[PDB]
Amino acid sequence: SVSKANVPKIDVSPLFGDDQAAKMRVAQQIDAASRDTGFFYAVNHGINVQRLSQKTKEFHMSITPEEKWDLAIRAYNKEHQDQVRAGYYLSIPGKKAVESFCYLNPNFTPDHPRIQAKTPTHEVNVWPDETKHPGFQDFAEQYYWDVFGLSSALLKGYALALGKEENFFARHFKPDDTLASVVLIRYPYLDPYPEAAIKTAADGTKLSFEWHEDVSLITVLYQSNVQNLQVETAAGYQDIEADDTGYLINCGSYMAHLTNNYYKAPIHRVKWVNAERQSLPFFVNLGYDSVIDPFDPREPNGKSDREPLSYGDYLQNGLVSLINKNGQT
Ligand SMILES: CC(C)[C@@H](OC(=O)[C@@H](NC(=O)CCC[C@H](N)C(=O)O)C(=O)S)C(=O)O
Ligand SMILES: [Fe+2]
Repeated sequence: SVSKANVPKIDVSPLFGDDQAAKMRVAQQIDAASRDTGFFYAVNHGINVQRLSQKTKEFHMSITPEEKWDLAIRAYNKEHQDQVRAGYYLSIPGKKAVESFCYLNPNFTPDHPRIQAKTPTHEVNVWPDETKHPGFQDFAEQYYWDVFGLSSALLKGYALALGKEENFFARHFKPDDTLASVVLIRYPYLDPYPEAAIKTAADGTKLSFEWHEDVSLITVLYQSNVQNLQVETAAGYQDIEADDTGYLINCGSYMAHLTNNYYKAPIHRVKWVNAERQSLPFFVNLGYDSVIDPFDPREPNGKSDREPLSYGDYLQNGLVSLINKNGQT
């Protein structure tokens, strides 16, 4: 068998308040988890995840094939050349099992300055018809702001953990320009499950998605209570237990770059499981021009031999590279 990964449950409620000492004790826990397996569960986070799962299930089980083509990204529908990130990512029965819907900042409207300039990685969200999916757009936009609020609190914890002031990351994570995305992923139960939709790791483990590091500053994930994720540690790939009451948090490769690998972006993968389940990540991305000067918390002067990288440059290059490595989702 595979050993259980050490994934501590951290009560992050002090990060929403004004007790500075309490916030430092949470930051220490984040530091420990970031230096160990790289994963932790944020608990006492204040978000109604049962309602999120219910609203997402109502959407996934009622959307029709017609609506999926009408909302599809350009990888599936050549008529939609402006949709690279936002929209519907179709399944391919007999070949690709997963399907999903991605949306970006609700403030990316037609009049937004970055939308007017046609700056890469910024798009105006696409939504299904209101009469067919009553309340879905409003729920989904409010969810973006609820998880943005949790993510801002978590970024204060990471900043304190690295010896910085609490707004070190959060000052670059703003409602008017964040490149953060929500993905509503559906993994289906299929009988017979297409072998073409199952990948096989070098160690023989059946997978739905291969090893990778995330393209994010941090990733804030809600998933159904079905075990599936694995993390590579020095002692091999270990199973991350499921917890559908908490948010699973890990660092992405932008955090590894900024900290000179002090907080590594953990390598992880998704096991194949024949179960109807949900995976709802929020990728915490900064603004297009956000540049944080790289540093090293293990060195006395804190200097690093890494060059500054704008978040926009990092993101555009990273999303393409992940598709090339592990396939179009
Ligand atoms: C994190 C979860 C485990 C989940 O995995 C993902 O969402 C997969 N991310 C990407 O494809 C990047 C998607 C980027 C998105 N289109 C965007 O423009 O911002 C990762 O495995 S990370 C899953 O499969 O359960
Ligand atoms: Fe990931």
